Amino acid sequence: PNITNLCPFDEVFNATRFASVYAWNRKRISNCVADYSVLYNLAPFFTFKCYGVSPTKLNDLCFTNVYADSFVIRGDEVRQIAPGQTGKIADYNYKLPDDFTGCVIAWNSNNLDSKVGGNYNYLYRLFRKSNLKPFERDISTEIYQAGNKPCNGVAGFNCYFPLRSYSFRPTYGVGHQPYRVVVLSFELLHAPATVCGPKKS
Amino acid sequence: SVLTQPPSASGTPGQRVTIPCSGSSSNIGNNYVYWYQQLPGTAPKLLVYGNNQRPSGVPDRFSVSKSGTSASLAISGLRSEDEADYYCAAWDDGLSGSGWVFGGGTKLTVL
Amino acid sequence: QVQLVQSGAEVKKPGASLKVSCRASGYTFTSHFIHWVRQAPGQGLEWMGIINPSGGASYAQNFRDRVTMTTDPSTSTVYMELGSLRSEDTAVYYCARAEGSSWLGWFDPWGQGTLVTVSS
Repeated sequence: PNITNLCPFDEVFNATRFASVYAWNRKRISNCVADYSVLYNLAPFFTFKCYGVSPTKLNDLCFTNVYADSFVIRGDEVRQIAPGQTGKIADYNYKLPDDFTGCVIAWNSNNLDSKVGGNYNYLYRLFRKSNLKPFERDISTEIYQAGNKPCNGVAGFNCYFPLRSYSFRPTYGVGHQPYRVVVLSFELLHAPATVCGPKKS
Repeated sequence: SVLTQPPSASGTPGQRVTIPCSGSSSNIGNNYVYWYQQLPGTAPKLLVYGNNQRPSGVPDRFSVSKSGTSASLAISGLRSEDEADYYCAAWDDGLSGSGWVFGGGTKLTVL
Repeated sequence: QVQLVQSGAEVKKPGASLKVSCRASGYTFTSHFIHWVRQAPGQGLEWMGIINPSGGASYAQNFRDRVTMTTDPSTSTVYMELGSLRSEDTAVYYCARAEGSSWLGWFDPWGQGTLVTVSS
């Protein structure tokens, strides 16, 4: 009757490498007890932004399904992860619906992500024909054209590559620091419980 | 120079003297604090790193403590061989930029 | 046998460019970063940049846009050049080694020091 076990939060939060913005990886958590106390240790002076659950009383609540989304974005752009925002990274790479019942965690990570030589391994899309529906992922790298002439796999004027590259460096101001973001989504009171913290009889 | 130090300090031999380095959350709150000593006419050297340990070839006479958002270097058993400036260093991340902010440098005198 | 050797310099003129080299020996050169610092006479200390022994570099905001410094793993020498000097930039310049990881340094070796004077 008791789910016991342990939720793999340490694997999600402390993974060696996180995905890029346009190819954010989704992970599912189930059949374990969630201890939302190690969370406060990571980014302790940084604030959890939760959107429908009080972060203090989150321990005593059972969730039907928990999904974790991880990526790496620039500093000042983190404010775009909130629901209802508009911008380049909130409309061309990753958008949240305006019904989001979850909580987002962000912390400056300019100790292992960025390098003095410059980190070009993180990419982001810049050009799209139209908007993207909430919680969508596109990896296709077909060349996007805005003029009249068709693009037969070419570059230059009036024909651009949709993927641009972040250029992270140590001695940059807050805003150009690589921020690692993990957002947790879970809905309430609509299905049998699968994951939650301590509970007795 | 976000780091704040007293420009001058003095003490009699055998007296415990404390040199403070008071910073903020960005520079002293998150990262380590390192204490270097510069004699006149010589390049700076290393005295204390990591708030606990010291390099080889350095006596255990100097002691370091860190509290809140500030640090202190106490020199128990002061002698005549401590006529040098003392600098505190800590990586600082700010809205404008980021780097190794240093201190003004305290000129320590022995009577 | 760890040291960071430099070369002396003489007076300059405003608007000119000055170049100094830091050479290492006795240890694996392509393993440790390099830090640059400047000390104005009768003043404190302030560092300039961090460098891979073979690669790029990063510079502080204050001393950006006018410093250029490359790598040369042939004689284990790293050169730095400052352009558009001014009479307030008269100082002593030091090069220091660092821990292989950096980002939390312990500047144990330091350079001899180059005196730079800018007067007309």
